[PDB]
Amino acid sequence: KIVKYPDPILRRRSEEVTNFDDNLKRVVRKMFDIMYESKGIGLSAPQVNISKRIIVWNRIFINPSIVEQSLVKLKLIEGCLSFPGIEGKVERPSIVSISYYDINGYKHLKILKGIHSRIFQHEFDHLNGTLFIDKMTQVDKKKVRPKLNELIRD
Ligand SMILES: CCCC[C@@H](CNNC[C@H](CCCC)C(=O)N[C@@H](CCCCN)C(=O)Nc1ccccc1)C(=O)N[C@@H](CCCCN)C(=O)Nc1ccccc1
Ligand SMILES: CCCC[C@H](CN(O)C=O)C(=O)O
Ligand SMILES: [Co+2]
Repeated sequence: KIVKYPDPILRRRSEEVTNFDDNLKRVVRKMFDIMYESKGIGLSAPQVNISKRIIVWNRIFINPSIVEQSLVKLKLIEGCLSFPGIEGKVERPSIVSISYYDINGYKHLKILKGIHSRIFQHEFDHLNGTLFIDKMTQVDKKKVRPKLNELIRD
């Protein structure tokens, strides 16, 4: 199961992974399993109730950072596994420059674009307690407000 807004776990700052061992491997496999089951394109650890800096998608990014971006930004409609039935436009840089660690603890530097850039940014935010509604266009926010209220109500 995936945790839903407005659960407060989603609002915490996830903690850096320090042990790149067997627990980590198990946690990451669990994340993939849950992701495949939910037919998600990606998943962050907080969304399965683990407050650790881990993101996966269909590879693995541990303790990621985003450290630069294109001038070009665009709005794309996003959904989020933590917000059933909710969609809206989010403006983000087209291209981002990132760093992260792999399952063995080696550091990697990468530039992401297109779809990977988008997914990565959305998931990265989860690790910081930031949710896509926080960054949604004012118009789409309003359109989705009644539905957010209902999510809060249950
Ligand atoms: C209804 C207005 C659509 C406005 C469009 C704005 N610019 N879209 C450009 C993107 C290019 C991908 C960005 C890296 C595009 O061409 N999107 C296609 C779907 C691409 C599928 C990739 N597996 C799209 O929205 N096509 C479409 C077809 C028919 C009607 C409406 C839209 C947009 O935000 N599309 C959304 C999908 C909307 C789902 C339909 N209910 C989108 O591409 N979001 C998204 C992209 C990448 C990661 C996460 C989310
Ligand atoms: C725009 C990112 C989509 C990721 C979302 C899952 N999710 O909320 C990841 O954080 C999905 O697969 O639909
Ligand atoms: Co999400």
